[PDB]
Amino acid sequence: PLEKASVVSKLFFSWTRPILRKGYRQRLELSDIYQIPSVDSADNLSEKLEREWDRELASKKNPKLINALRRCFFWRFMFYGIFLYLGEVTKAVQPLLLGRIIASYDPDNKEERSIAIYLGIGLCLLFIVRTLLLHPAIFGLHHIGMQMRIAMFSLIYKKTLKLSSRVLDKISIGQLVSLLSNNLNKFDEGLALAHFVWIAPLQVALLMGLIWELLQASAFCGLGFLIVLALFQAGLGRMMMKYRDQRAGKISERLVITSEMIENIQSVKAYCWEEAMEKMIENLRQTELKLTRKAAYVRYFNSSAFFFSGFFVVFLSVLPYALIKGIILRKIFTTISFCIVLRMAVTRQFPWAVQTWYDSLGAINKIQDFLQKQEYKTLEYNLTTTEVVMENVTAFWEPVLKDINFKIERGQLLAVAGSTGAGKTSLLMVIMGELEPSEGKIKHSGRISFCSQFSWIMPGTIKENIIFGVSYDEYRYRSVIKACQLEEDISKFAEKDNIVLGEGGITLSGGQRARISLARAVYKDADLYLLDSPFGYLDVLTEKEIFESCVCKLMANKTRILVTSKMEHLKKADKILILHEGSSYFYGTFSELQNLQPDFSSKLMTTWNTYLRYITVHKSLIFVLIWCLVIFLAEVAASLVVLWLSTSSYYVFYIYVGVADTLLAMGFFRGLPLVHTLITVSKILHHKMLHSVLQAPMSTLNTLKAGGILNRFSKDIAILDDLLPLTIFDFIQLLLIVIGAIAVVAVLQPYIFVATVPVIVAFIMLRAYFLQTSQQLKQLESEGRSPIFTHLVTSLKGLWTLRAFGRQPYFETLFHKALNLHTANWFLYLSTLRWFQMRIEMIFVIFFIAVTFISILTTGEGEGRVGIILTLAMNIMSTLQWAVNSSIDVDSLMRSVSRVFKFIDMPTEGGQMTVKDLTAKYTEGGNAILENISFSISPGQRVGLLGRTGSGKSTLLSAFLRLLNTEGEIQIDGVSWDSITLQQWRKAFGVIPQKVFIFSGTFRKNLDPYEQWSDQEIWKVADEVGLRSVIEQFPGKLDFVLVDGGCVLSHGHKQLMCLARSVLSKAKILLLDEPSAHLDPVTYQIIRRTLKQAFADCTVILCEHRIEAMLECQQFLVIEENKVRQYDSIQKLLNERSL
Repeated sequence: PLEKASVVSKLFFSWTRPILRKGYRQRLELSDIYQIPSVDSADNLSEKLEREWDRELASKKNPKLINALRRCFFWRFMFYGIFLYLGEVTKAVQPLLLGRIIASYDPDNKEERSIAIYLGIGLCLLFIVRTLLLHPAIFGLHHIGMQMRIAMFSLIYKKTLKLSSRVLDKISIGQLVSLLSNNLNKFDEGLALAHFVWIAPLQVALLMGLIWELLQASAFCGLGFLIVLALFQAGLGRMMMKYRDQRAGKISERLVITSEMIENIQSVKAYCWEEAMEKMIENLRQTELKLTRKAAYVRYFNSSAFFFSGFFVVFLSVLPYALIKGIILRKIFTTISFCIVLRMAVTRQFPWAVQTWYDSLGAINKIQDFLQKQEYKTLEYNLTTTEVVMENVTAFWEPVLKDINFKIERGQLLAVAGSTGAGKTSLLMVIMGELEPSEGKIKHSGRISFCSQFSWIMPGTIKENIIFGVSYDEYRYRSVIKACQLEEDISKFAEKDNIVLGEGGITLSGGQRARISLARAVYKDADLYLLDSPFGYLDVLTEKEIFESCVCKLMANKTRILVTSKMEHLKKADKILILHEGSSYFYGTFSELQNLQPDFSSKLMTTWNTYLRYITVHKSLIFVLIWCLVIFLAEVAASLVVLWLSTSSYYVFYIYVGVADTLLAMGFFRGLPLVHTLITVSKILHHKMLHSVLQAPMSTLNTLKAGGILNRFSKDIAILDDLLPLTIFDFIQLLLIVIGAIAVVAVLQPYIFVATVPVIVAFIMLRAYFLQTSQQLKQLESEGRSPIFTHLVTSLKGLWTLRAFGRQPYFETLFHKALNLHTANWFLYLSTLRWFQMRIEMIFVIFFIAVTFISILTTGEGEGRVGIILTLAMNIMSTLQWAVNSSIDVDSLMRSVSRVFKFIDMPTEGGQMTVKDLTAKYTEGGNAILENISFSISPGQRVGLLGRTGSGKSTLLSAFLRLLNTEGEIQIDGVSWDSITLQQWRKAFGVIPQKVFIFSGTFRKNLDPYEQWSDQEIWKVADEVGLRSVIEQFPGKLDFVLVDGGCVLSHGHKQLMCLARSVLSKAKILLLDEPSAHLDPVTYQIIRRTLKQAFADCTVILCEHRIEAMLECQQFLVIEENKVRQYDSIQKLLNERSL
């Protein structure tokens, strides 16, 4: 339903209370969330910018996108804007009324509590009015952010459909999906921070006047310090990027090893490289960590400077007043409350305004450059005659097809043939009109329909693909479905044919996708049917039956053009045109072809424990936090000791304890290694994680897909290493200052201690009440990201089919639904977040009112006791917001620690041979593929592995090395199964599989990861096995770096490399999996003619599909359902199974 509101509910955000009550109670659902307001809709947001950009494009010479984008949303932006300026100034007006409250308790006059309280109530109201001013004003800017963001993704979606192919030639597919993904986060939220460019100048200009001169340049010298501190932060900020930019080289060099690791785990297990590839990675870490620390240390200086500045910035400006003996107690307090506001504006707030403008404007320019590109103008086909006329049509891809001419009457078929990859598609691109001709004359009319070589199947049911635009006609649908022959495939889905397919179509067969492609092509009515290799992925017999029938049935008098290489159809066709690399043989008929080309014609015929588990896996981290706490307890006591009690020291000593930002704060001497410990924790976690990924069951591992493993191992631990250590220091620093400040206030005035307890419990109660929804809602934001990307990917695949049919309104209308689902979900996040930020200040203001009331009303004897509490209590809130704000970010990051602990917590496991009672399974208690198998192999025999072809030779090959669930008992010439552990057991075997493992390094390292083989014998073995030459045709000797995953080396070389690796291991038994299939006769001879003397007195097991391919194999093994038997020779086997 469409939501509504009242003046109160709109201000306070009441509608959150239902959804928080719902979310805290029951688990939420995507359908449960209510609809968007009628203003926020892609149909609205596109149309408004379309007309603005249209009139903008036609008027000026150089049309600005920023101008058109602003001109639509300029006014309400300012309307929301002014409310921020109205609040931001009142922060600076605030501490005047402080001065009067301090000025009340001085021995001058008999002025009553009235004079305090009548101001104090106004000062208390000033917070309530500012709370009501700001929180709507910030929400409006976020709300405009949606109008800015949603319209742009919808607008560029028009352009991406209407590109030229000349642009599509340039592979900017990653560059586009990168261009989209980055934009949303930076552009939407940051529109609030962009408004402070003109606020801060007026803020500092007002704050200049508030700082009274006192015969000196007090404000200018005070600011002049802090601008150099800002320049120092900018300077540290500059070199911070260099460490990222430099370290970005190593992380990629590390990632490539882990990517190759996760793909080929079975090889690493087979060869048993546990100690080899831990040190290899950890050496790549050991350097990177040392750089990573320096990136953190500068950030620590950057952060700590902000907390330390507060003392220096005031103290440097105050002492100049003493130059003409300026001494006063009241005026030194109010300057703190003036200066911290100045610091907030210039140091932290204003640089974000400079950052976000520069960051946003460049992004607005980036898409504007992409928007103005060459577009595909859809040509007309409304001319008379309805005959496809061409004259001298020729072009370039980047004369590609010269001498092109044919004239088809309505009825006749055109047969196209030639060499593959010689413009055979490119002709149909010119006939469609996507790729324009460089010269010639094209004149074809009538409606066009296209059938692609690539299988195009969109997300959804097969029904939507078959119908696709045109209305339902059942009697024609019966002939179409009968023609294309899907009813058999439908009847398999006995209930109904509404299987929800996605991108590509992994479930249905490559033929069935082509049948759907043909069905979609032949369903629609059109005057020209372009068939670009429909019958590609289909078996000849079933292909011929459909092909020969449909050609007769469909073509009653329909104009068709087919790109093919099937002779019978060429003979049955009306006219033929055979091409040869942009040079035609002839024009006409097969009858002419038999005369003109006789040779060619004749040739074809959050968990609370994870905090404890994270914090208690490192000793030094326990000591440093205790050392932080003991000093925190030590200093906060010293404050009480001081506050228990020329005179330029005594009266000026108040400021240091008064500015809690410097007093209650850590630094270089006693809070530096807190980060250092956190950096070591990630290294310790990584070390164990990587070790726990290896040493695990293959059944448990292989069930988890690789993309999840690689991504969680690469992306998350980097965030855990980089971002997580700062937010902890921020959280601790911001906690300590608040808990320290609230204590020392409560020590002096004891009745505040009663007022704290309802406030402290409310924070913990309300935050825990708030989180339950937020995380659950943000879960739907992450999931609801994918529908847009998955739709935008698929739409790019079937571009020509979309253009040819002309179904762009359908895709555009469907695309809006993907936006609306995301906006409906995302918009609710700001509304809940606003309510939390609304209430959190209302929890504070009642505490502040209570502290102010009780302090003013009760009998305060001293003059400082009034000022200190008021000065601390006034300026604290800014930190209190950051403290509660940070914990949510810390908790959200710390959510991803558990998933690493899931990876840590997973479990850890003569040439004669005799197998007995072997039973193996894929998953634990799964399908028994091998069942009670028992057989023997004699010592020093070449064995032929045979059985049920297609049942699976790899599954049996996995059972030897033990890469699945296994049961039974196997021995190698009386050697036991249980005795040698599964790591050391594999030392006996030697596999030469289809895949071969390739390091990103040296041939010295490839042959010997343990580095315990001498070069003499490596070279002597390399001579025997036959690597001598190819090793010697490279730079160095064995030191050549194998870049790009072994591009230079062919298969045969990888076979020799894998062979040499085995020969150096003195393996007894060897397993050969398809040598002759991938390799070529010369390589097969080159391998086999050295392999036999290399393993003359060794056991060999060859597996082949061809029976004659294992003629040399002496022993034979037959495999079958519940039986395995050892045959002595060909005469035993060949006659028994066959005859």
